[PDB]
Amino acid sequence: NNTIETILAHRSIRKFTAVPITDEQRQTIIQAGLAASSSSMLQVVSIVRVTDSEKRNELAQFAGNQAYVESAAEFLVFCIDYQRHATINPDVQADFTELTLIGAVDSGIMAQNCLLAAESMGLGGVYIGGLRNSAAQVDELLGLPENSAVLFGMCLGHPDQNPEVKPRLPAHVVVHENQYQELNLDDIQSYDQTMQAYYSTWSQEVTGKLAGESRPHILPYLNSKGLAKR
Amino acid sequence: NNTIETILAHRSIRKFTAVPITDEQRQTIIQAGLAASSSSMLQVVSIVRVTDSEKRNELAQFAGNQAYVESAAEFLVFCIDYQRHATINPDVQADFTELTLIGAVDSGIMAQNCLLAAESMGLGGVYIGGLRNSAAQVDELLGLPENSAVLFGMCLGHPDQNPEVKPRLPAHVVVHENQYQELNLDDIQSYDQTMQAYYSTWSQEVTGKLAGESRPHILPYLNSKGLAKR
Ligand SMILES: Cc1cc2nc3c(=O)[nH]c(=O)nc-3n(C[C@@H](O)[C@H](O)[C@H](O)COP(=O)(O)O)c2cc1C
Ligand SMILES: Cc1cc2nc3c(=O)[nH]c(=O)nc-3n(C[C@H](O)[C@H](O)[C@H](O)COP(=O)(O)O)c2cc1C
Repeated sequence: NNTIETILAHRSIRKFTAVPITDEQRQTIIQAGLAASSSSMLQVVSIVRVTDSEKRNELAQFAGNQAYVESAAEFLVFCIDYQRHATINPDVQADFTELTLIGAVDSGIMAQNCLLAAESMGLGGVYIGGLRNSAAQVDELLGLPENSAVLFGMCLGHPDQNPEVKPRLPAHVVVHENQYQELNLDDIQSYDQTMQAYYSTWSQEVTGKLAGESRPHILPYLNSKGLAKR
Repeated sequence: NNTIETILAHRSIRKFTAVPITDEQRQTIIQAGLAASSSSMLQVVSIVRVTDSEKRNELAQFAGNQAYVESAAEFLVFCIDYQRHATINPDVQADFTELTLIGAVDSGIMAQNCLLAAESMGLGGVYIGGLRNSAAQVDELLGLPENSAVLFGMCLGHPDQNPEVKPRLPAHVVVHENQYQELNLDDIQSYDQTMQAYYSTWSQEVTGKLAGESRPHILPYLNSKGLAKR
């Protein structure tokens, strides 16, 4: 069917033309996102649509000079939001890590619906997690209140590049039957050879990134917004 | 188009027939999940397929006595997995909170592709966050190693019910233009009235749950697995 063909044809697009996304298409992308499942129907996700060209230039820099944040037809920022709940009832305890986990999982579900809706219309896109490296600055720029935090952005627009589909680890590595199965390093070596053909190896690149520190300012940032304190 | 029609037609299915999901259908649902975007191509999601009927009964009780976990044709468990990376290179530091946020976001994105693929074939499903009620006991049952943690499960199967689509908060409440906008409590009242017509109000029910403690055992659980320590 068309749904599965769309899911399997995905590739991140990082070059866009200047053709805008119509109001009808944008309203449909947001509705597709809203139709996503929500943990306990809590509805903990907020989207900040950035149209101001000066804020977009600042966001591209805050993302690590990723130019497509400025050139994209639409830039959406996904945020955890327990301020809606806190405004309704001030007795809400939003600082439990469980709530940040729900915020992250639900944001991913919603965002994927938005991206899939866009891709089905012939649009292209890419998630922007780079915003987290300058989290406090992005948070202030968007005026996010207490009980709210930035997670990632999303570029949407008409493609001006056609990259090849990137291979993933095989299903027998990622999927386990009944109990977790120990890793066979021969599968990692085969995947590394598959990635070298597409393009330092994959395993050497990813484990080398994790051998150092991974954005150490993230927990103090979440805590400063009143999230994940216990 | 068909992808958008499938996305908007979603409703959680909690009643299934005894008809199984074929091998061709299951392999497609997994391949759809793998086609999802991955933060820094880290591929930190592991899926545990539970076919053992004795384990299913235990998971149903651990999930807060949710019978559909036992009667579903397929029950997939989504987990954060940095053990594959640690097996390749022991020097990997997997304890930074940033890495748990990547794990949670990436799992949500992957899981949604799996559900959408299933829903497009005429199947139904529901996410099961209830596994977190007894996270440490669910972890021991599935044999998850260090640097790995359970997030949620997913029931999949042929529907034996036809629920009406549940309305969400309007687009103007969830989407903010350029800067975060303050909440107009009239919109929450309008929404509560829309939810009363569908069926204490939505706003009072969700904020009442958040006024209590939300799974306080979660951070210690992640910490016990070597995750979210700093
Ligand atoms: C990660 C996550 C966890 C969920 N866990 C449960 C669960 O344990 N039990 C259940 O019956 N529903 C669960 N749901 C499903 C719903 O509560 C649901 O999405 C919702 O109330 C909105 O209804 P709909 O999906 O039918 O539109 C979960 C949803 C998400 C996104
Ligand atoms: C939450 C998340 C954040 C991401 N952040 C970035 C980013 O900041 N910039 C970028 O160029 N791509 C980013 N990506 C996209 C990928 O690097 C990408 O999904 C990947 O390498 C696999 O390639 P494909 O999506 O083309 O299949 C992100 C993906 C996810 C899931």
